Amino acid sequence: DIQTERAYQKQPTIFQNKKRVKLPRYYKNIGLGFKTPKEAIEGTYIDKKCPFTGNVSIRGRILSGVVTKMKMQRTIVIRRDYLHYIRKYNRFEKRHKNMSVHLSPCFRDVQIGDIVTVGECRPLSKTVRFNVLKVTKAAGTKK
Amino acid sequence: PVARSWVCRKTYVTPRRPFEKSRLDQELKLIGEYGLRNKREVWRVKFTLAKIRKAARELLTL
Amino acid sequence: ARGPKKHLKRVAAPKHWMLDKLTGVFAPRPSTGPHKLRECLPLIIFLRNRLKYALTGDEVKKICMQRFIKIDGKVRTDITYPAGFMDVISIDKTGENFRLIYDTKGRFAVHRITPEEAKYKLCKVRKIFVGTKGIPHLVTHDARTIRYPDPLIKVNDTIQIDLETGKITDFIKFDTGNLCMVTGGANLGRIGVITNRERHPGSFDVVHVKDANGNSFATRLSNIFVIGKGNKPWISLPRGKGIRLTIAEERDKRLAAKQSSG
Amino acid sequence: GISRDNWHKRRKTGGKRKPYHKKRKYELGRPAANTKIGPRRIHTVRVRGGNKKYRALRLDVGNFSWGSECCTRKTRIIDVVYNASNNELVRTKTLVKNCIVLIDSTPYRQWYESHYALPLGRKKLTPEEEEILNKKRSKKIQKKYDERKKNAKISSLLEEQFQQGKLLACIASRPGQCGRADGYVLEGKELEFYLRKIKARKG
Amino acid sequence: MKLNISFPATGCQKLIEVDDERKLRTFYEKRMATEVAADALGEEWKGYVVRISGGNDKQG
RNA sequence: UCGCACGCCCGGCGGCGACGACCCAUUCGAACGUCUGCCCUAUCAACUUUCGAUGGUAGUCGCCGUGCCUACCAUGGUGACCACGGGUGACGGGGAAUCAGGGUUCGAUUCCGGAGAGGGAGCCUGAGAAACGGCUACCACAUCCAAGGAAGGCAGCAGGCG
RNA sequence: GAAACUGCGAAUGGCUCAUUAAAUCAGUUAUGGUUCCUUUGGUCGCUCGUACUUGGAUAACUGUGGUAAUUCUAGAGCUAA
RNA sequence: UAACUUCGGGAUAAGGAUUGGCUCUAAGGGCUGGCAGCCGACUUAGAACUGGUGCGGACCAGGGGAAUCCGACUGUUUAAU
Ligand SMILES: [Mg+2]
Ligand SMILES: [Mg+2]
Ligand SMILES: [Mg+2]
Ligand SMILES: [Mg+2]
Ligand SMILES: [Mg+2]
Ligand SMILES: [Mg+2]
Ligand SMILES: [Mg+2]
Ligand SMILES: [Mg+2]
Ligand SMILES: [Mg+2]
Ligand SMILES: [Mg+2]
Ligand SMILES: [Mg+2]
Ligand SMILES: [Mg+2]
Ligand SMILES: [Mg+2]
Ligand SMILES: [Mg+2]
Repeated sequence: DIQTERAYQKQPTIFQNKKRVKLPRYYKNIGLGFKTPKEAIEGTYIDKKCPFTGNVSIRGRILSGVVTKMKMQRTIVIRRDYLHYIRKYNRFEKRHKNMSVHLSPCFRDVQIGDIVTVGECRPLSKTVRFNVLKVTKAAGTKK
Repeated sequence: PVARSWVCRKTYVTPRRPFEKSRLDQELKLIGEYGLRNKREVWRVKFTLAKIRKAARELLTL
Repeated sequence: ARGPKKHLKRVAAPKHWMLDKLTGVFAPRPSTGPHKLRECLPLIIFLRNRLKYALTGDEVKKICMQRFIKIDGKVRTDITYPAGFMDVISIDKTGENFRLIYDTKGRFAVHRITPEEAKYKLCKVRKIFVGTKGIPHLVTHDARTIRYPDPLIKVNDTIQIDLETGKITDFIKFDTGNLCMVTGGANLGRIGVITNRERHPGSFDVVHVKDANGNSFATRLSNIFVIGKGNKPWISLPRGKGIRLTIAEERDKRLAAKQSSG
Repeated sequence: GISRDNWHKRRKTGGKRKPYHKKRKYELGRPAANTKIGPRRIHTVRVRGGNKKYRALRLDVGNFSWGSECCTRKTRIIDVVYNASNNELVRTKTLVKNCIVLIDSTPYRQWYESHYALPLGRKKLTPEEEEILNKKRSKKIQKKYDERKKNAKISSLLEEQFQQGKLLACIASRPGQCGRADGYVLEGKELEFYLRKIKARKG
Repeated sequence: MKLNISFPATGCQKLIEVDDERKLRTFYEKRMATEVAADALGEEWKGYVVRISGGNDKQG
């Protein structure tokens, strides 16, 4: 179920071999008024890069975006939209940057087109520097 | 890297039209009525008075 | 570059040193020490440009190498030793004592003090820290380490240190109402009573503070240095009392003092 | 020489990046240690800042901790049986972090005998062993060892490893940089995970 | 081929000029720090063993 | 380990320094990252990937984070909101000239930051160098020579040829 | 008090603009993901185990030399931290 | 992997590298009662070691390129020049 890799998968802090005659699991609140999702506490997955269950600390900037693709595994890509002012014409100009973000498997129901809040962290991979901290469903899309 | 200023500034400005009879005769009055030496002495006084006006005009709009 | 820098151009020096342009190409680079490069005042600058006891760089070297200069109770022979906020300069032979205090502008003013006031100084604490065997530590703003402090001293408090023993005599807790001096920013040198403490998790907290004339100004918490309970300073304040007078009435008192002086 | 740098490879879009400075000193790599099992040999490497790192080239002993009883003893390493990264790293007997090795039972068997006074493993009982298990023992300490009997039962999986004479351990230190082969004894769910991997690998 | 002879017990040394190949056959094809009986070095040289400590080349 | 003094007890104790040391703070930094920002070109429309391209897991190496590299996996990643490719008589910036209000052109040039020492590459010592008024090769050029060998790096200050 | 061993510095400064087009750089932030000579402040009988001071080399120096030639060096004799 | 082209070709274009022995590793399936047991058959990829650099070791087994003339091509023809 969980042990689907070559090496044993476990949280580094919990010692699961106490002598007896449910696995306790490590978790933390990341601060800044962010609520730790419930399924990160009663879940059974593990993740080095999960903010609520791994050894990543949130710092720096807190940004937001909209989900565009979810084809990589435990990482998605969001798209940031903004306007750029040009002085000569006194007009604006739509620009966009899309960025790779590590989606922890606690945010389990995530579709294309909703708004996620991402917090800067330690550089997790070549192009990933952000974790998802909360997800807000788009307009409608409840049914 | 040397220890000196290099801060300098021109004190006058030449007129745009070189050969206007009306302008030539008006600044020949001043250069003779005050015993000046060349047109550049007249020109640098028009230029300083133009700084005073330029300062006040941007102050007046304030 | 390929290593640490060792020179400092004059035009790149901190502005409050009031160095000119045509005397030289280089400015005295402060030696590494307890105070940061941009917020210190080298001993070279204090004696040659402020007090004018010397005229050149060699003359001051003779002054300080005769062991005449005693900074914070210790003899220093470094012409470029960085002296910063609240440091006590004590030239015993001439019978004169100083304390580096910002004036109402961005500058360190010469501030003669009595010998009894020169025996201590105030200092802001930066860290609370537990030592190897449960031994408490704290770190001041001028990089002093002192063990076994009062357990009631917190991270933003100020303490009074006796320069002979280096031990705490009394401390002031950081809270609204207490007097404050701004050591940095656009408002440095101003004095007022702390009014409010607005905290930003992750960012820098801002402190609102109003002076004796009712003017209100804010700044980041890292620039707040408490100097007294209520409105009574624990040090002697310089001229102007930390009240920044705007340009309008600065000339008004400048000329009115002139026509009072003739 | 060897570089750990990001400017020599492609951008996110996939475009080629042209360098603007040559290789720097701080962006250096060094050849892998490839620690084998054998008589002890460490070379020291002077690293950035003037510090030291210890290249363990051949390394035979290392202390492992029995977590269920908190018994950390110095033990000799026998064999490398599993490695999650590369099957080529177990055909050669190289010690890297988190590789499953075999360690002998003797240091831990001695401790259990003198701490619970029960025989573990042990499918003749030599005079030194029989006396520690049957020494003239006063009552005041008899009950001490008698109440220690309640938790003397160890896992079944560990038991047949004790009578075999060697345990399964997992290296936690990084022997190529620390110079040590430290680790802990496998047990519990983690033990059965690595047992079926070793078993199914053989086939 | 000059010979630089030094006797450490008395601490004295001198340079000897020798030009006879017959007298040097005892030295050739011998490494440094080897002991050679110098009996074939002349009439004054009997009972002497001299260690070779290495000299220079034709180009120095 | 070293220097000034030079005393007090009944041989033993003594003050002030100098130097050096493991560690923690500090200072000066340095190095990796975050967000936004750049000229012309479509007669450059698709580009990148088992010769890492985008992610996962375990490690190696590194002062540390990280495809930095290795093994096993997944098929990803960027683009008309101009990717990728090319050109630049392109070091970037604080700034300079011209100017009603807008703008246009310049910034090799004394301050900050980068890079480089004829072209490449590899290292020693050192806290800090991939150093060149340090070393080792190869390429080009070039100096002295007994012809065996030795030595070299002015985009430092002058100065010389072109 | 020359010389030599030892320690430190020589990674700053000075020159130039060939390379370099999200690269450099600028403003803004992070190192809770790291190194840091030196300066300043702390620590420096916390350890349960010939000291009234231990060892042998090596320069500088004396002396014998090589090479057409270098800030080239060899063999011998001493003696320090 | 080019010119050219009737867009089908040219094309094995042209031009390079590898190839032995031995010891291993991984992947690729059936039958019975996401597991377990019992059976298998040939292949492909990768690695270490190793030989006087030797390996499609005999046999088998396209020289190539740039042009001109003619006939479009496949096919047939003077059994005995
Ligand atoms: Mg406009
Ligand atoms: Mg420089
Ligand atoms: Mg250029
Ligand atoms: Mg420029
Ligand atoms: Mg360089
Ligand atoms: Mg040149
Ligand atoms: Mg170089
Ligand atoms: Mg030079
Ligand atoms: Mg240089
Ligand atoms: Mg070019
Ligand atoms: Mg052809
Ligand atoms: Mg024709
Ligand atoms: Mg035909
Ligand atoms: Mg015929």
